[PDB]
Amino acid sequence: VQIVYKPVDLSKVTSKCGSLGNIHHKPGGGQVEVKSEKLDFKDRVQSKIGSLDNITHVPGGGNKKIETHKLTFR
Amino acid sequence: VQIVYKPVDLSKVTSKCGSLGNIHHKPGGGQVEVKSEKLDFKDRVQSKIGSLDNITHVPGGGNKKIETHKLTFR
Amino acid sequence: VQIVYKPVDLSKVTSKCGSLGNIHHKPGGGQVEVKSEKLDFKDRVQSKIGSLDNITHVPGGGNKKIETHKLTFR
Amino acid sequence: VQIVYKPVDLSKVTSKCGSLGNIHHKPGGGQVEVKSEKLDFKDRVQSKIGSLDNITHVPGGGNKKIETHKLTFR
Amino acid sequence: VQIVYKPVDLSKVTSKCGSLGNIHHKPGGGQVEVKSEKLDFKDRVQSKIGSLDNITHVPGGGNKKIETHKLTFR
Amino acid sequence: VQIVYKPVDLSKVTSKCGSLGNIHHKPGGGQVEVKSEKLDFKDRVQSKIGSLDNITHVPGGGNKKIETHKLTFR
Amino acid sequence: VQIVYKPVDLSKVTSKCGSLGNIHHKPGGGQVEVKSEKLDFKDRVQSKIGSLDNITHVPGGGNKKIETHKLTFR
Amino acid sequence: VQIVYKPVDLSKVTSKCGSLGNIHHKPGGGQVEVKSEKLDFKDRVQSKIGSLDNITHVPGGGNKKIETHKLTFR
Amino acid sequence: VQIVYKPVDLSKVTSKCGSLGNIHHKPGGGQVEVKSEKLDFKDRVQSKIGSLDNITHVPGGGNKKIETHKLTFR
Ligand SMILES: [Cl-]
Ligand SMILES: [Cl-]
Ligand SMILES: [Cl-]
Ligand SMILES: [Cl-]
Ligand SMILES: [Cl-]
Ligand SMILES: [Cl-]
Ligand SMILES: [Cl-]
Ligand SMILES: [Cl-]
Ligand SMILES: [Cl-]
Ligand SMILES: [Cl-]
Ligand SMILES: [Cl-]
Ligand SMILES: [Cl-]
Ligand SMILES: [Cl-]
Ligand SMILES: [Cl-]
Ligand SMILES: [Cl-]
Ligand SMILES: [Cl-]
Ligand SMILES: [Cl-]
Ligand SMILES: [Cl-]
Ligand SMILES: [K+]
Ligand SMILES: [K+]
Ligand SMILES: [K+]
Ligand SMILES: [K+]
Ligand SMILES: [K+]
Ligand SMILES: [K+]
Ligand SMILES: [K+]
Ligand SMILES: [K+]
Ligand SMILES: [K+]
Ligand SMILES: [K+]
Ligand SMILES: [K+]
Ligand SMILES: [K+]
Ligand SMILES: [K+]
Ligand SMILES: [K+]
Ligand SMILES: [K+]
Ligand SMILES: [K+]
Ligand SMILES: [K+]
Ligand SMILES: [K+]
Repeated sequence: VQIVYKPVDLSKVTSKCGSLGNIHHKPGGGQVEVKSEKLDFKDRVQSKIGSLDNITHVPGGGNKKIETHKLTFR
Repeated sequence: VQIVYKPVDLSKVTSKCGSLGNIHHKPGGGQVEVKSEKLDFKDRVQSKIGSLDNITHVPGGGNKKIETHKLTFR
Repeated sequence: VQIVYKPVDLSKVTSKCGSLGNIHHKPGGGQVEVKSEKLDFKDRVQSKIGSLDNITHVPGGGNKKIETHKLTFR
Repeated sequence: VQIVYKPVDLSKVTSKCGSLGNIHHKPGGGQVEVKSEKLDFKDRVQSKIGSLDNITHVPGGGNKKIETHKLTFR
Repeated sequence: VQIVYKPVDLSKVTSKCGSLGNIHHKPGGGQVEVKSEKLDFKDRVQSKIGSLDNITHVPGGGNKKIETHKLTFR
Repeated sequence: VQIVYKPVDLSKVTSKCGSLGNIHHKPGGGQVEVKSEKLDFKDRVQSKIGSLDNITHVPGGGNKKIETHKLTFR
Repeated sequence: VQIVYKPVDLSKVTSKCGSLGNIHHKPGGGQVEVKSEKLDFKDRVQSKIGSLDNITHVPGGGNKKIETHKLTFR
Repeated sequence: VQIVYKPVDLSKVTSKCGSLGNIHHKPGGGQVEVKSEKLDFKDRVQSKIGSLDNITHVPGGGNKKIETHKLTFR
Repeated sequence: VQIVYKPVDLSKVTSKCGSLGNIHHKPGGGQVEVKSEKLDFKDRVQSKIGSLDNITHVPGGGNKKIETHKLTFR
């Protein structure tokens, strides 16, 4: 047999942005009171009380190309 | 047999933006009171009490191409 | 046999935007009181009490192309 | 004689309020013209002409208990 | 004689408030003209002309107990 | 004689407030014209013309207990 | 001959104003589409297409006196 | 001959203003599309397409006197 | 002959202003598209496309007196 795997990719993933910015975070915490007695946990606990967790992600591009190729015999 | 896998991709994924910005987050926490007694958890707990969790994602592009190619024999 | 897989993709996915922005988030928490006694949980718990969870996603483009190609023999 | 003054006070005077606020005072003065000639005052004068006197009293509670106890011999 | 003054006070005067605020005063003065000629005052004068006198009293509680106790012989 | 003055006070005067604030004063003066001729005052004068007198009192509690006790013989 | 040009001008042109203001211009453009083909103009053209042309003239006085005096011999 | 040109001007052009201001211009453009083909102009063109031309003239007085005097022989 | 040109000017052009100000310009551009082909101009062109031309003139007085005097023989 003759098997030819010859895909052609000339594709563009592209951005232009002029000005990127002017982002202001001023979150304000509240008043939090937690009273706990006789609590049983048998498994994992993720707990957050009054926290101000922030992610700022501001890439000038942030473009992505995911591409996958296989030729496969089982 | 003769088997030919020859797909052609000339595709564009493209953006232009002039000005990207002027984003203001000013969330204010409230008043939170939690009283807990004799609670049993047999399995995983995710808990958040009065927290101000933020994600800001501002890519100048943020374009994506996902593409997948297979030739396969079982 | 002769089998030929020759699709051609000339496709455009495109945006133009002049100004993107002027976004203001000012949520205010209320008054929350929770009293809990003698609760049993046999399975996973997700709880949020008075939290101000925010996601701000503002891509200048945010366009996507998903494509899949297979030639397959079983 | 035996005289016993033994009153018992277990009284509650109580408030709960969630949010107290959003008060806007925007009074605008008019046009006032006063012309006075040959006036005699023999006694105290309180005069106000075109004034914008304000009291804003906004207690979160503002509850009161007044109590009086006497045992008295003349 | 035996005279016993033994009053018992276990009284509560109490408040809870969540959020207290958002008070705006924007009073605007008018046009005031006063012309006075040959006025005689024999006694005290309080005068206010076009003034914007303000009191803002915003106690988070502002609760009060006034109590008076006497045992008296004349 | 036997005279016993033994009053018992276990009384509470109490407040809780979460957030206290966000108070804005922007009073604006008007136009005031005062013309005075041949005025006689024989006694005290309090005068205010076009003034913007302000008191801001914002105690987090502002609770008060006034209590008075006497045992008296004349 | 004796010729005398002796006019006397004692004239007042006067204004009093207390507060002049509180002017808000918020015009919004609509949608305008103009398609033009094979037009000949032999003479001057003044054209405006979707413009938001504004004059704000707010003199505190803005009073005027125009006067003319001539004595003339031909 | 005797010719006397002796006009007397004692005239007042006068203003009083207390407060002059509080002027807000917030005009917004719309959507303008102009398509032009084969247009001939033999003479001057003034054109404005989607412009937000503004004049703000706010003189505290802005009063004027124009006066003209001639004695003339031809 | 005797010719006398003796005009008398004791005239006032006058202003008083207390407060002059609080002027805000926030004009916003819209969306302008212009497409032109085969246009002929034989004379001057003044063109403005999508511009935000501003004049702010705020003189504290801005009063003017124009006065002209002639004695003339031809
Ligand atoms: Cl909170
Ligand atoms: Cl916990
Ligand atoms: Cl908090
Ligand atoms: Cl809350
Ligand atoms: Cl919990
Ligand atoms: Cl829970
Ligand atoms: Cl009076
Ligand atoms: Cl008034
Ligand atoms: Cl006033
Ligand atoms: Cl008076
Ligand atoms: Cl004033
Ligand atoms: Cl006075
Ligand atoms: Cl035209
Ligand atoms: Cl328009
Ligand atoms: Cl426009
Ligand atoms: Cl044109
Ligand atoms: Cl042009
Ligand atoms: Cl524009
Ligand atoms: K909080
Ligand atoms: K907990
Ligand atoms: K905990
Ligand atoms: K909250
Ligand atoms: K809980
Ligand atoms: K809440
Ligand atoms: K007033
Ligand atoms: K008076
Ligand atoms: K005033
Ligand atoms: K007075
Ligand atoms: K005075
Ligand atoms: K004033
Ligand atoms: K427009
Ligand atoms: K045109
Ligand atoms: K425009
Ligand atoms: K044009
Ligand atoms: K042009
Ligand atoms: K523009």
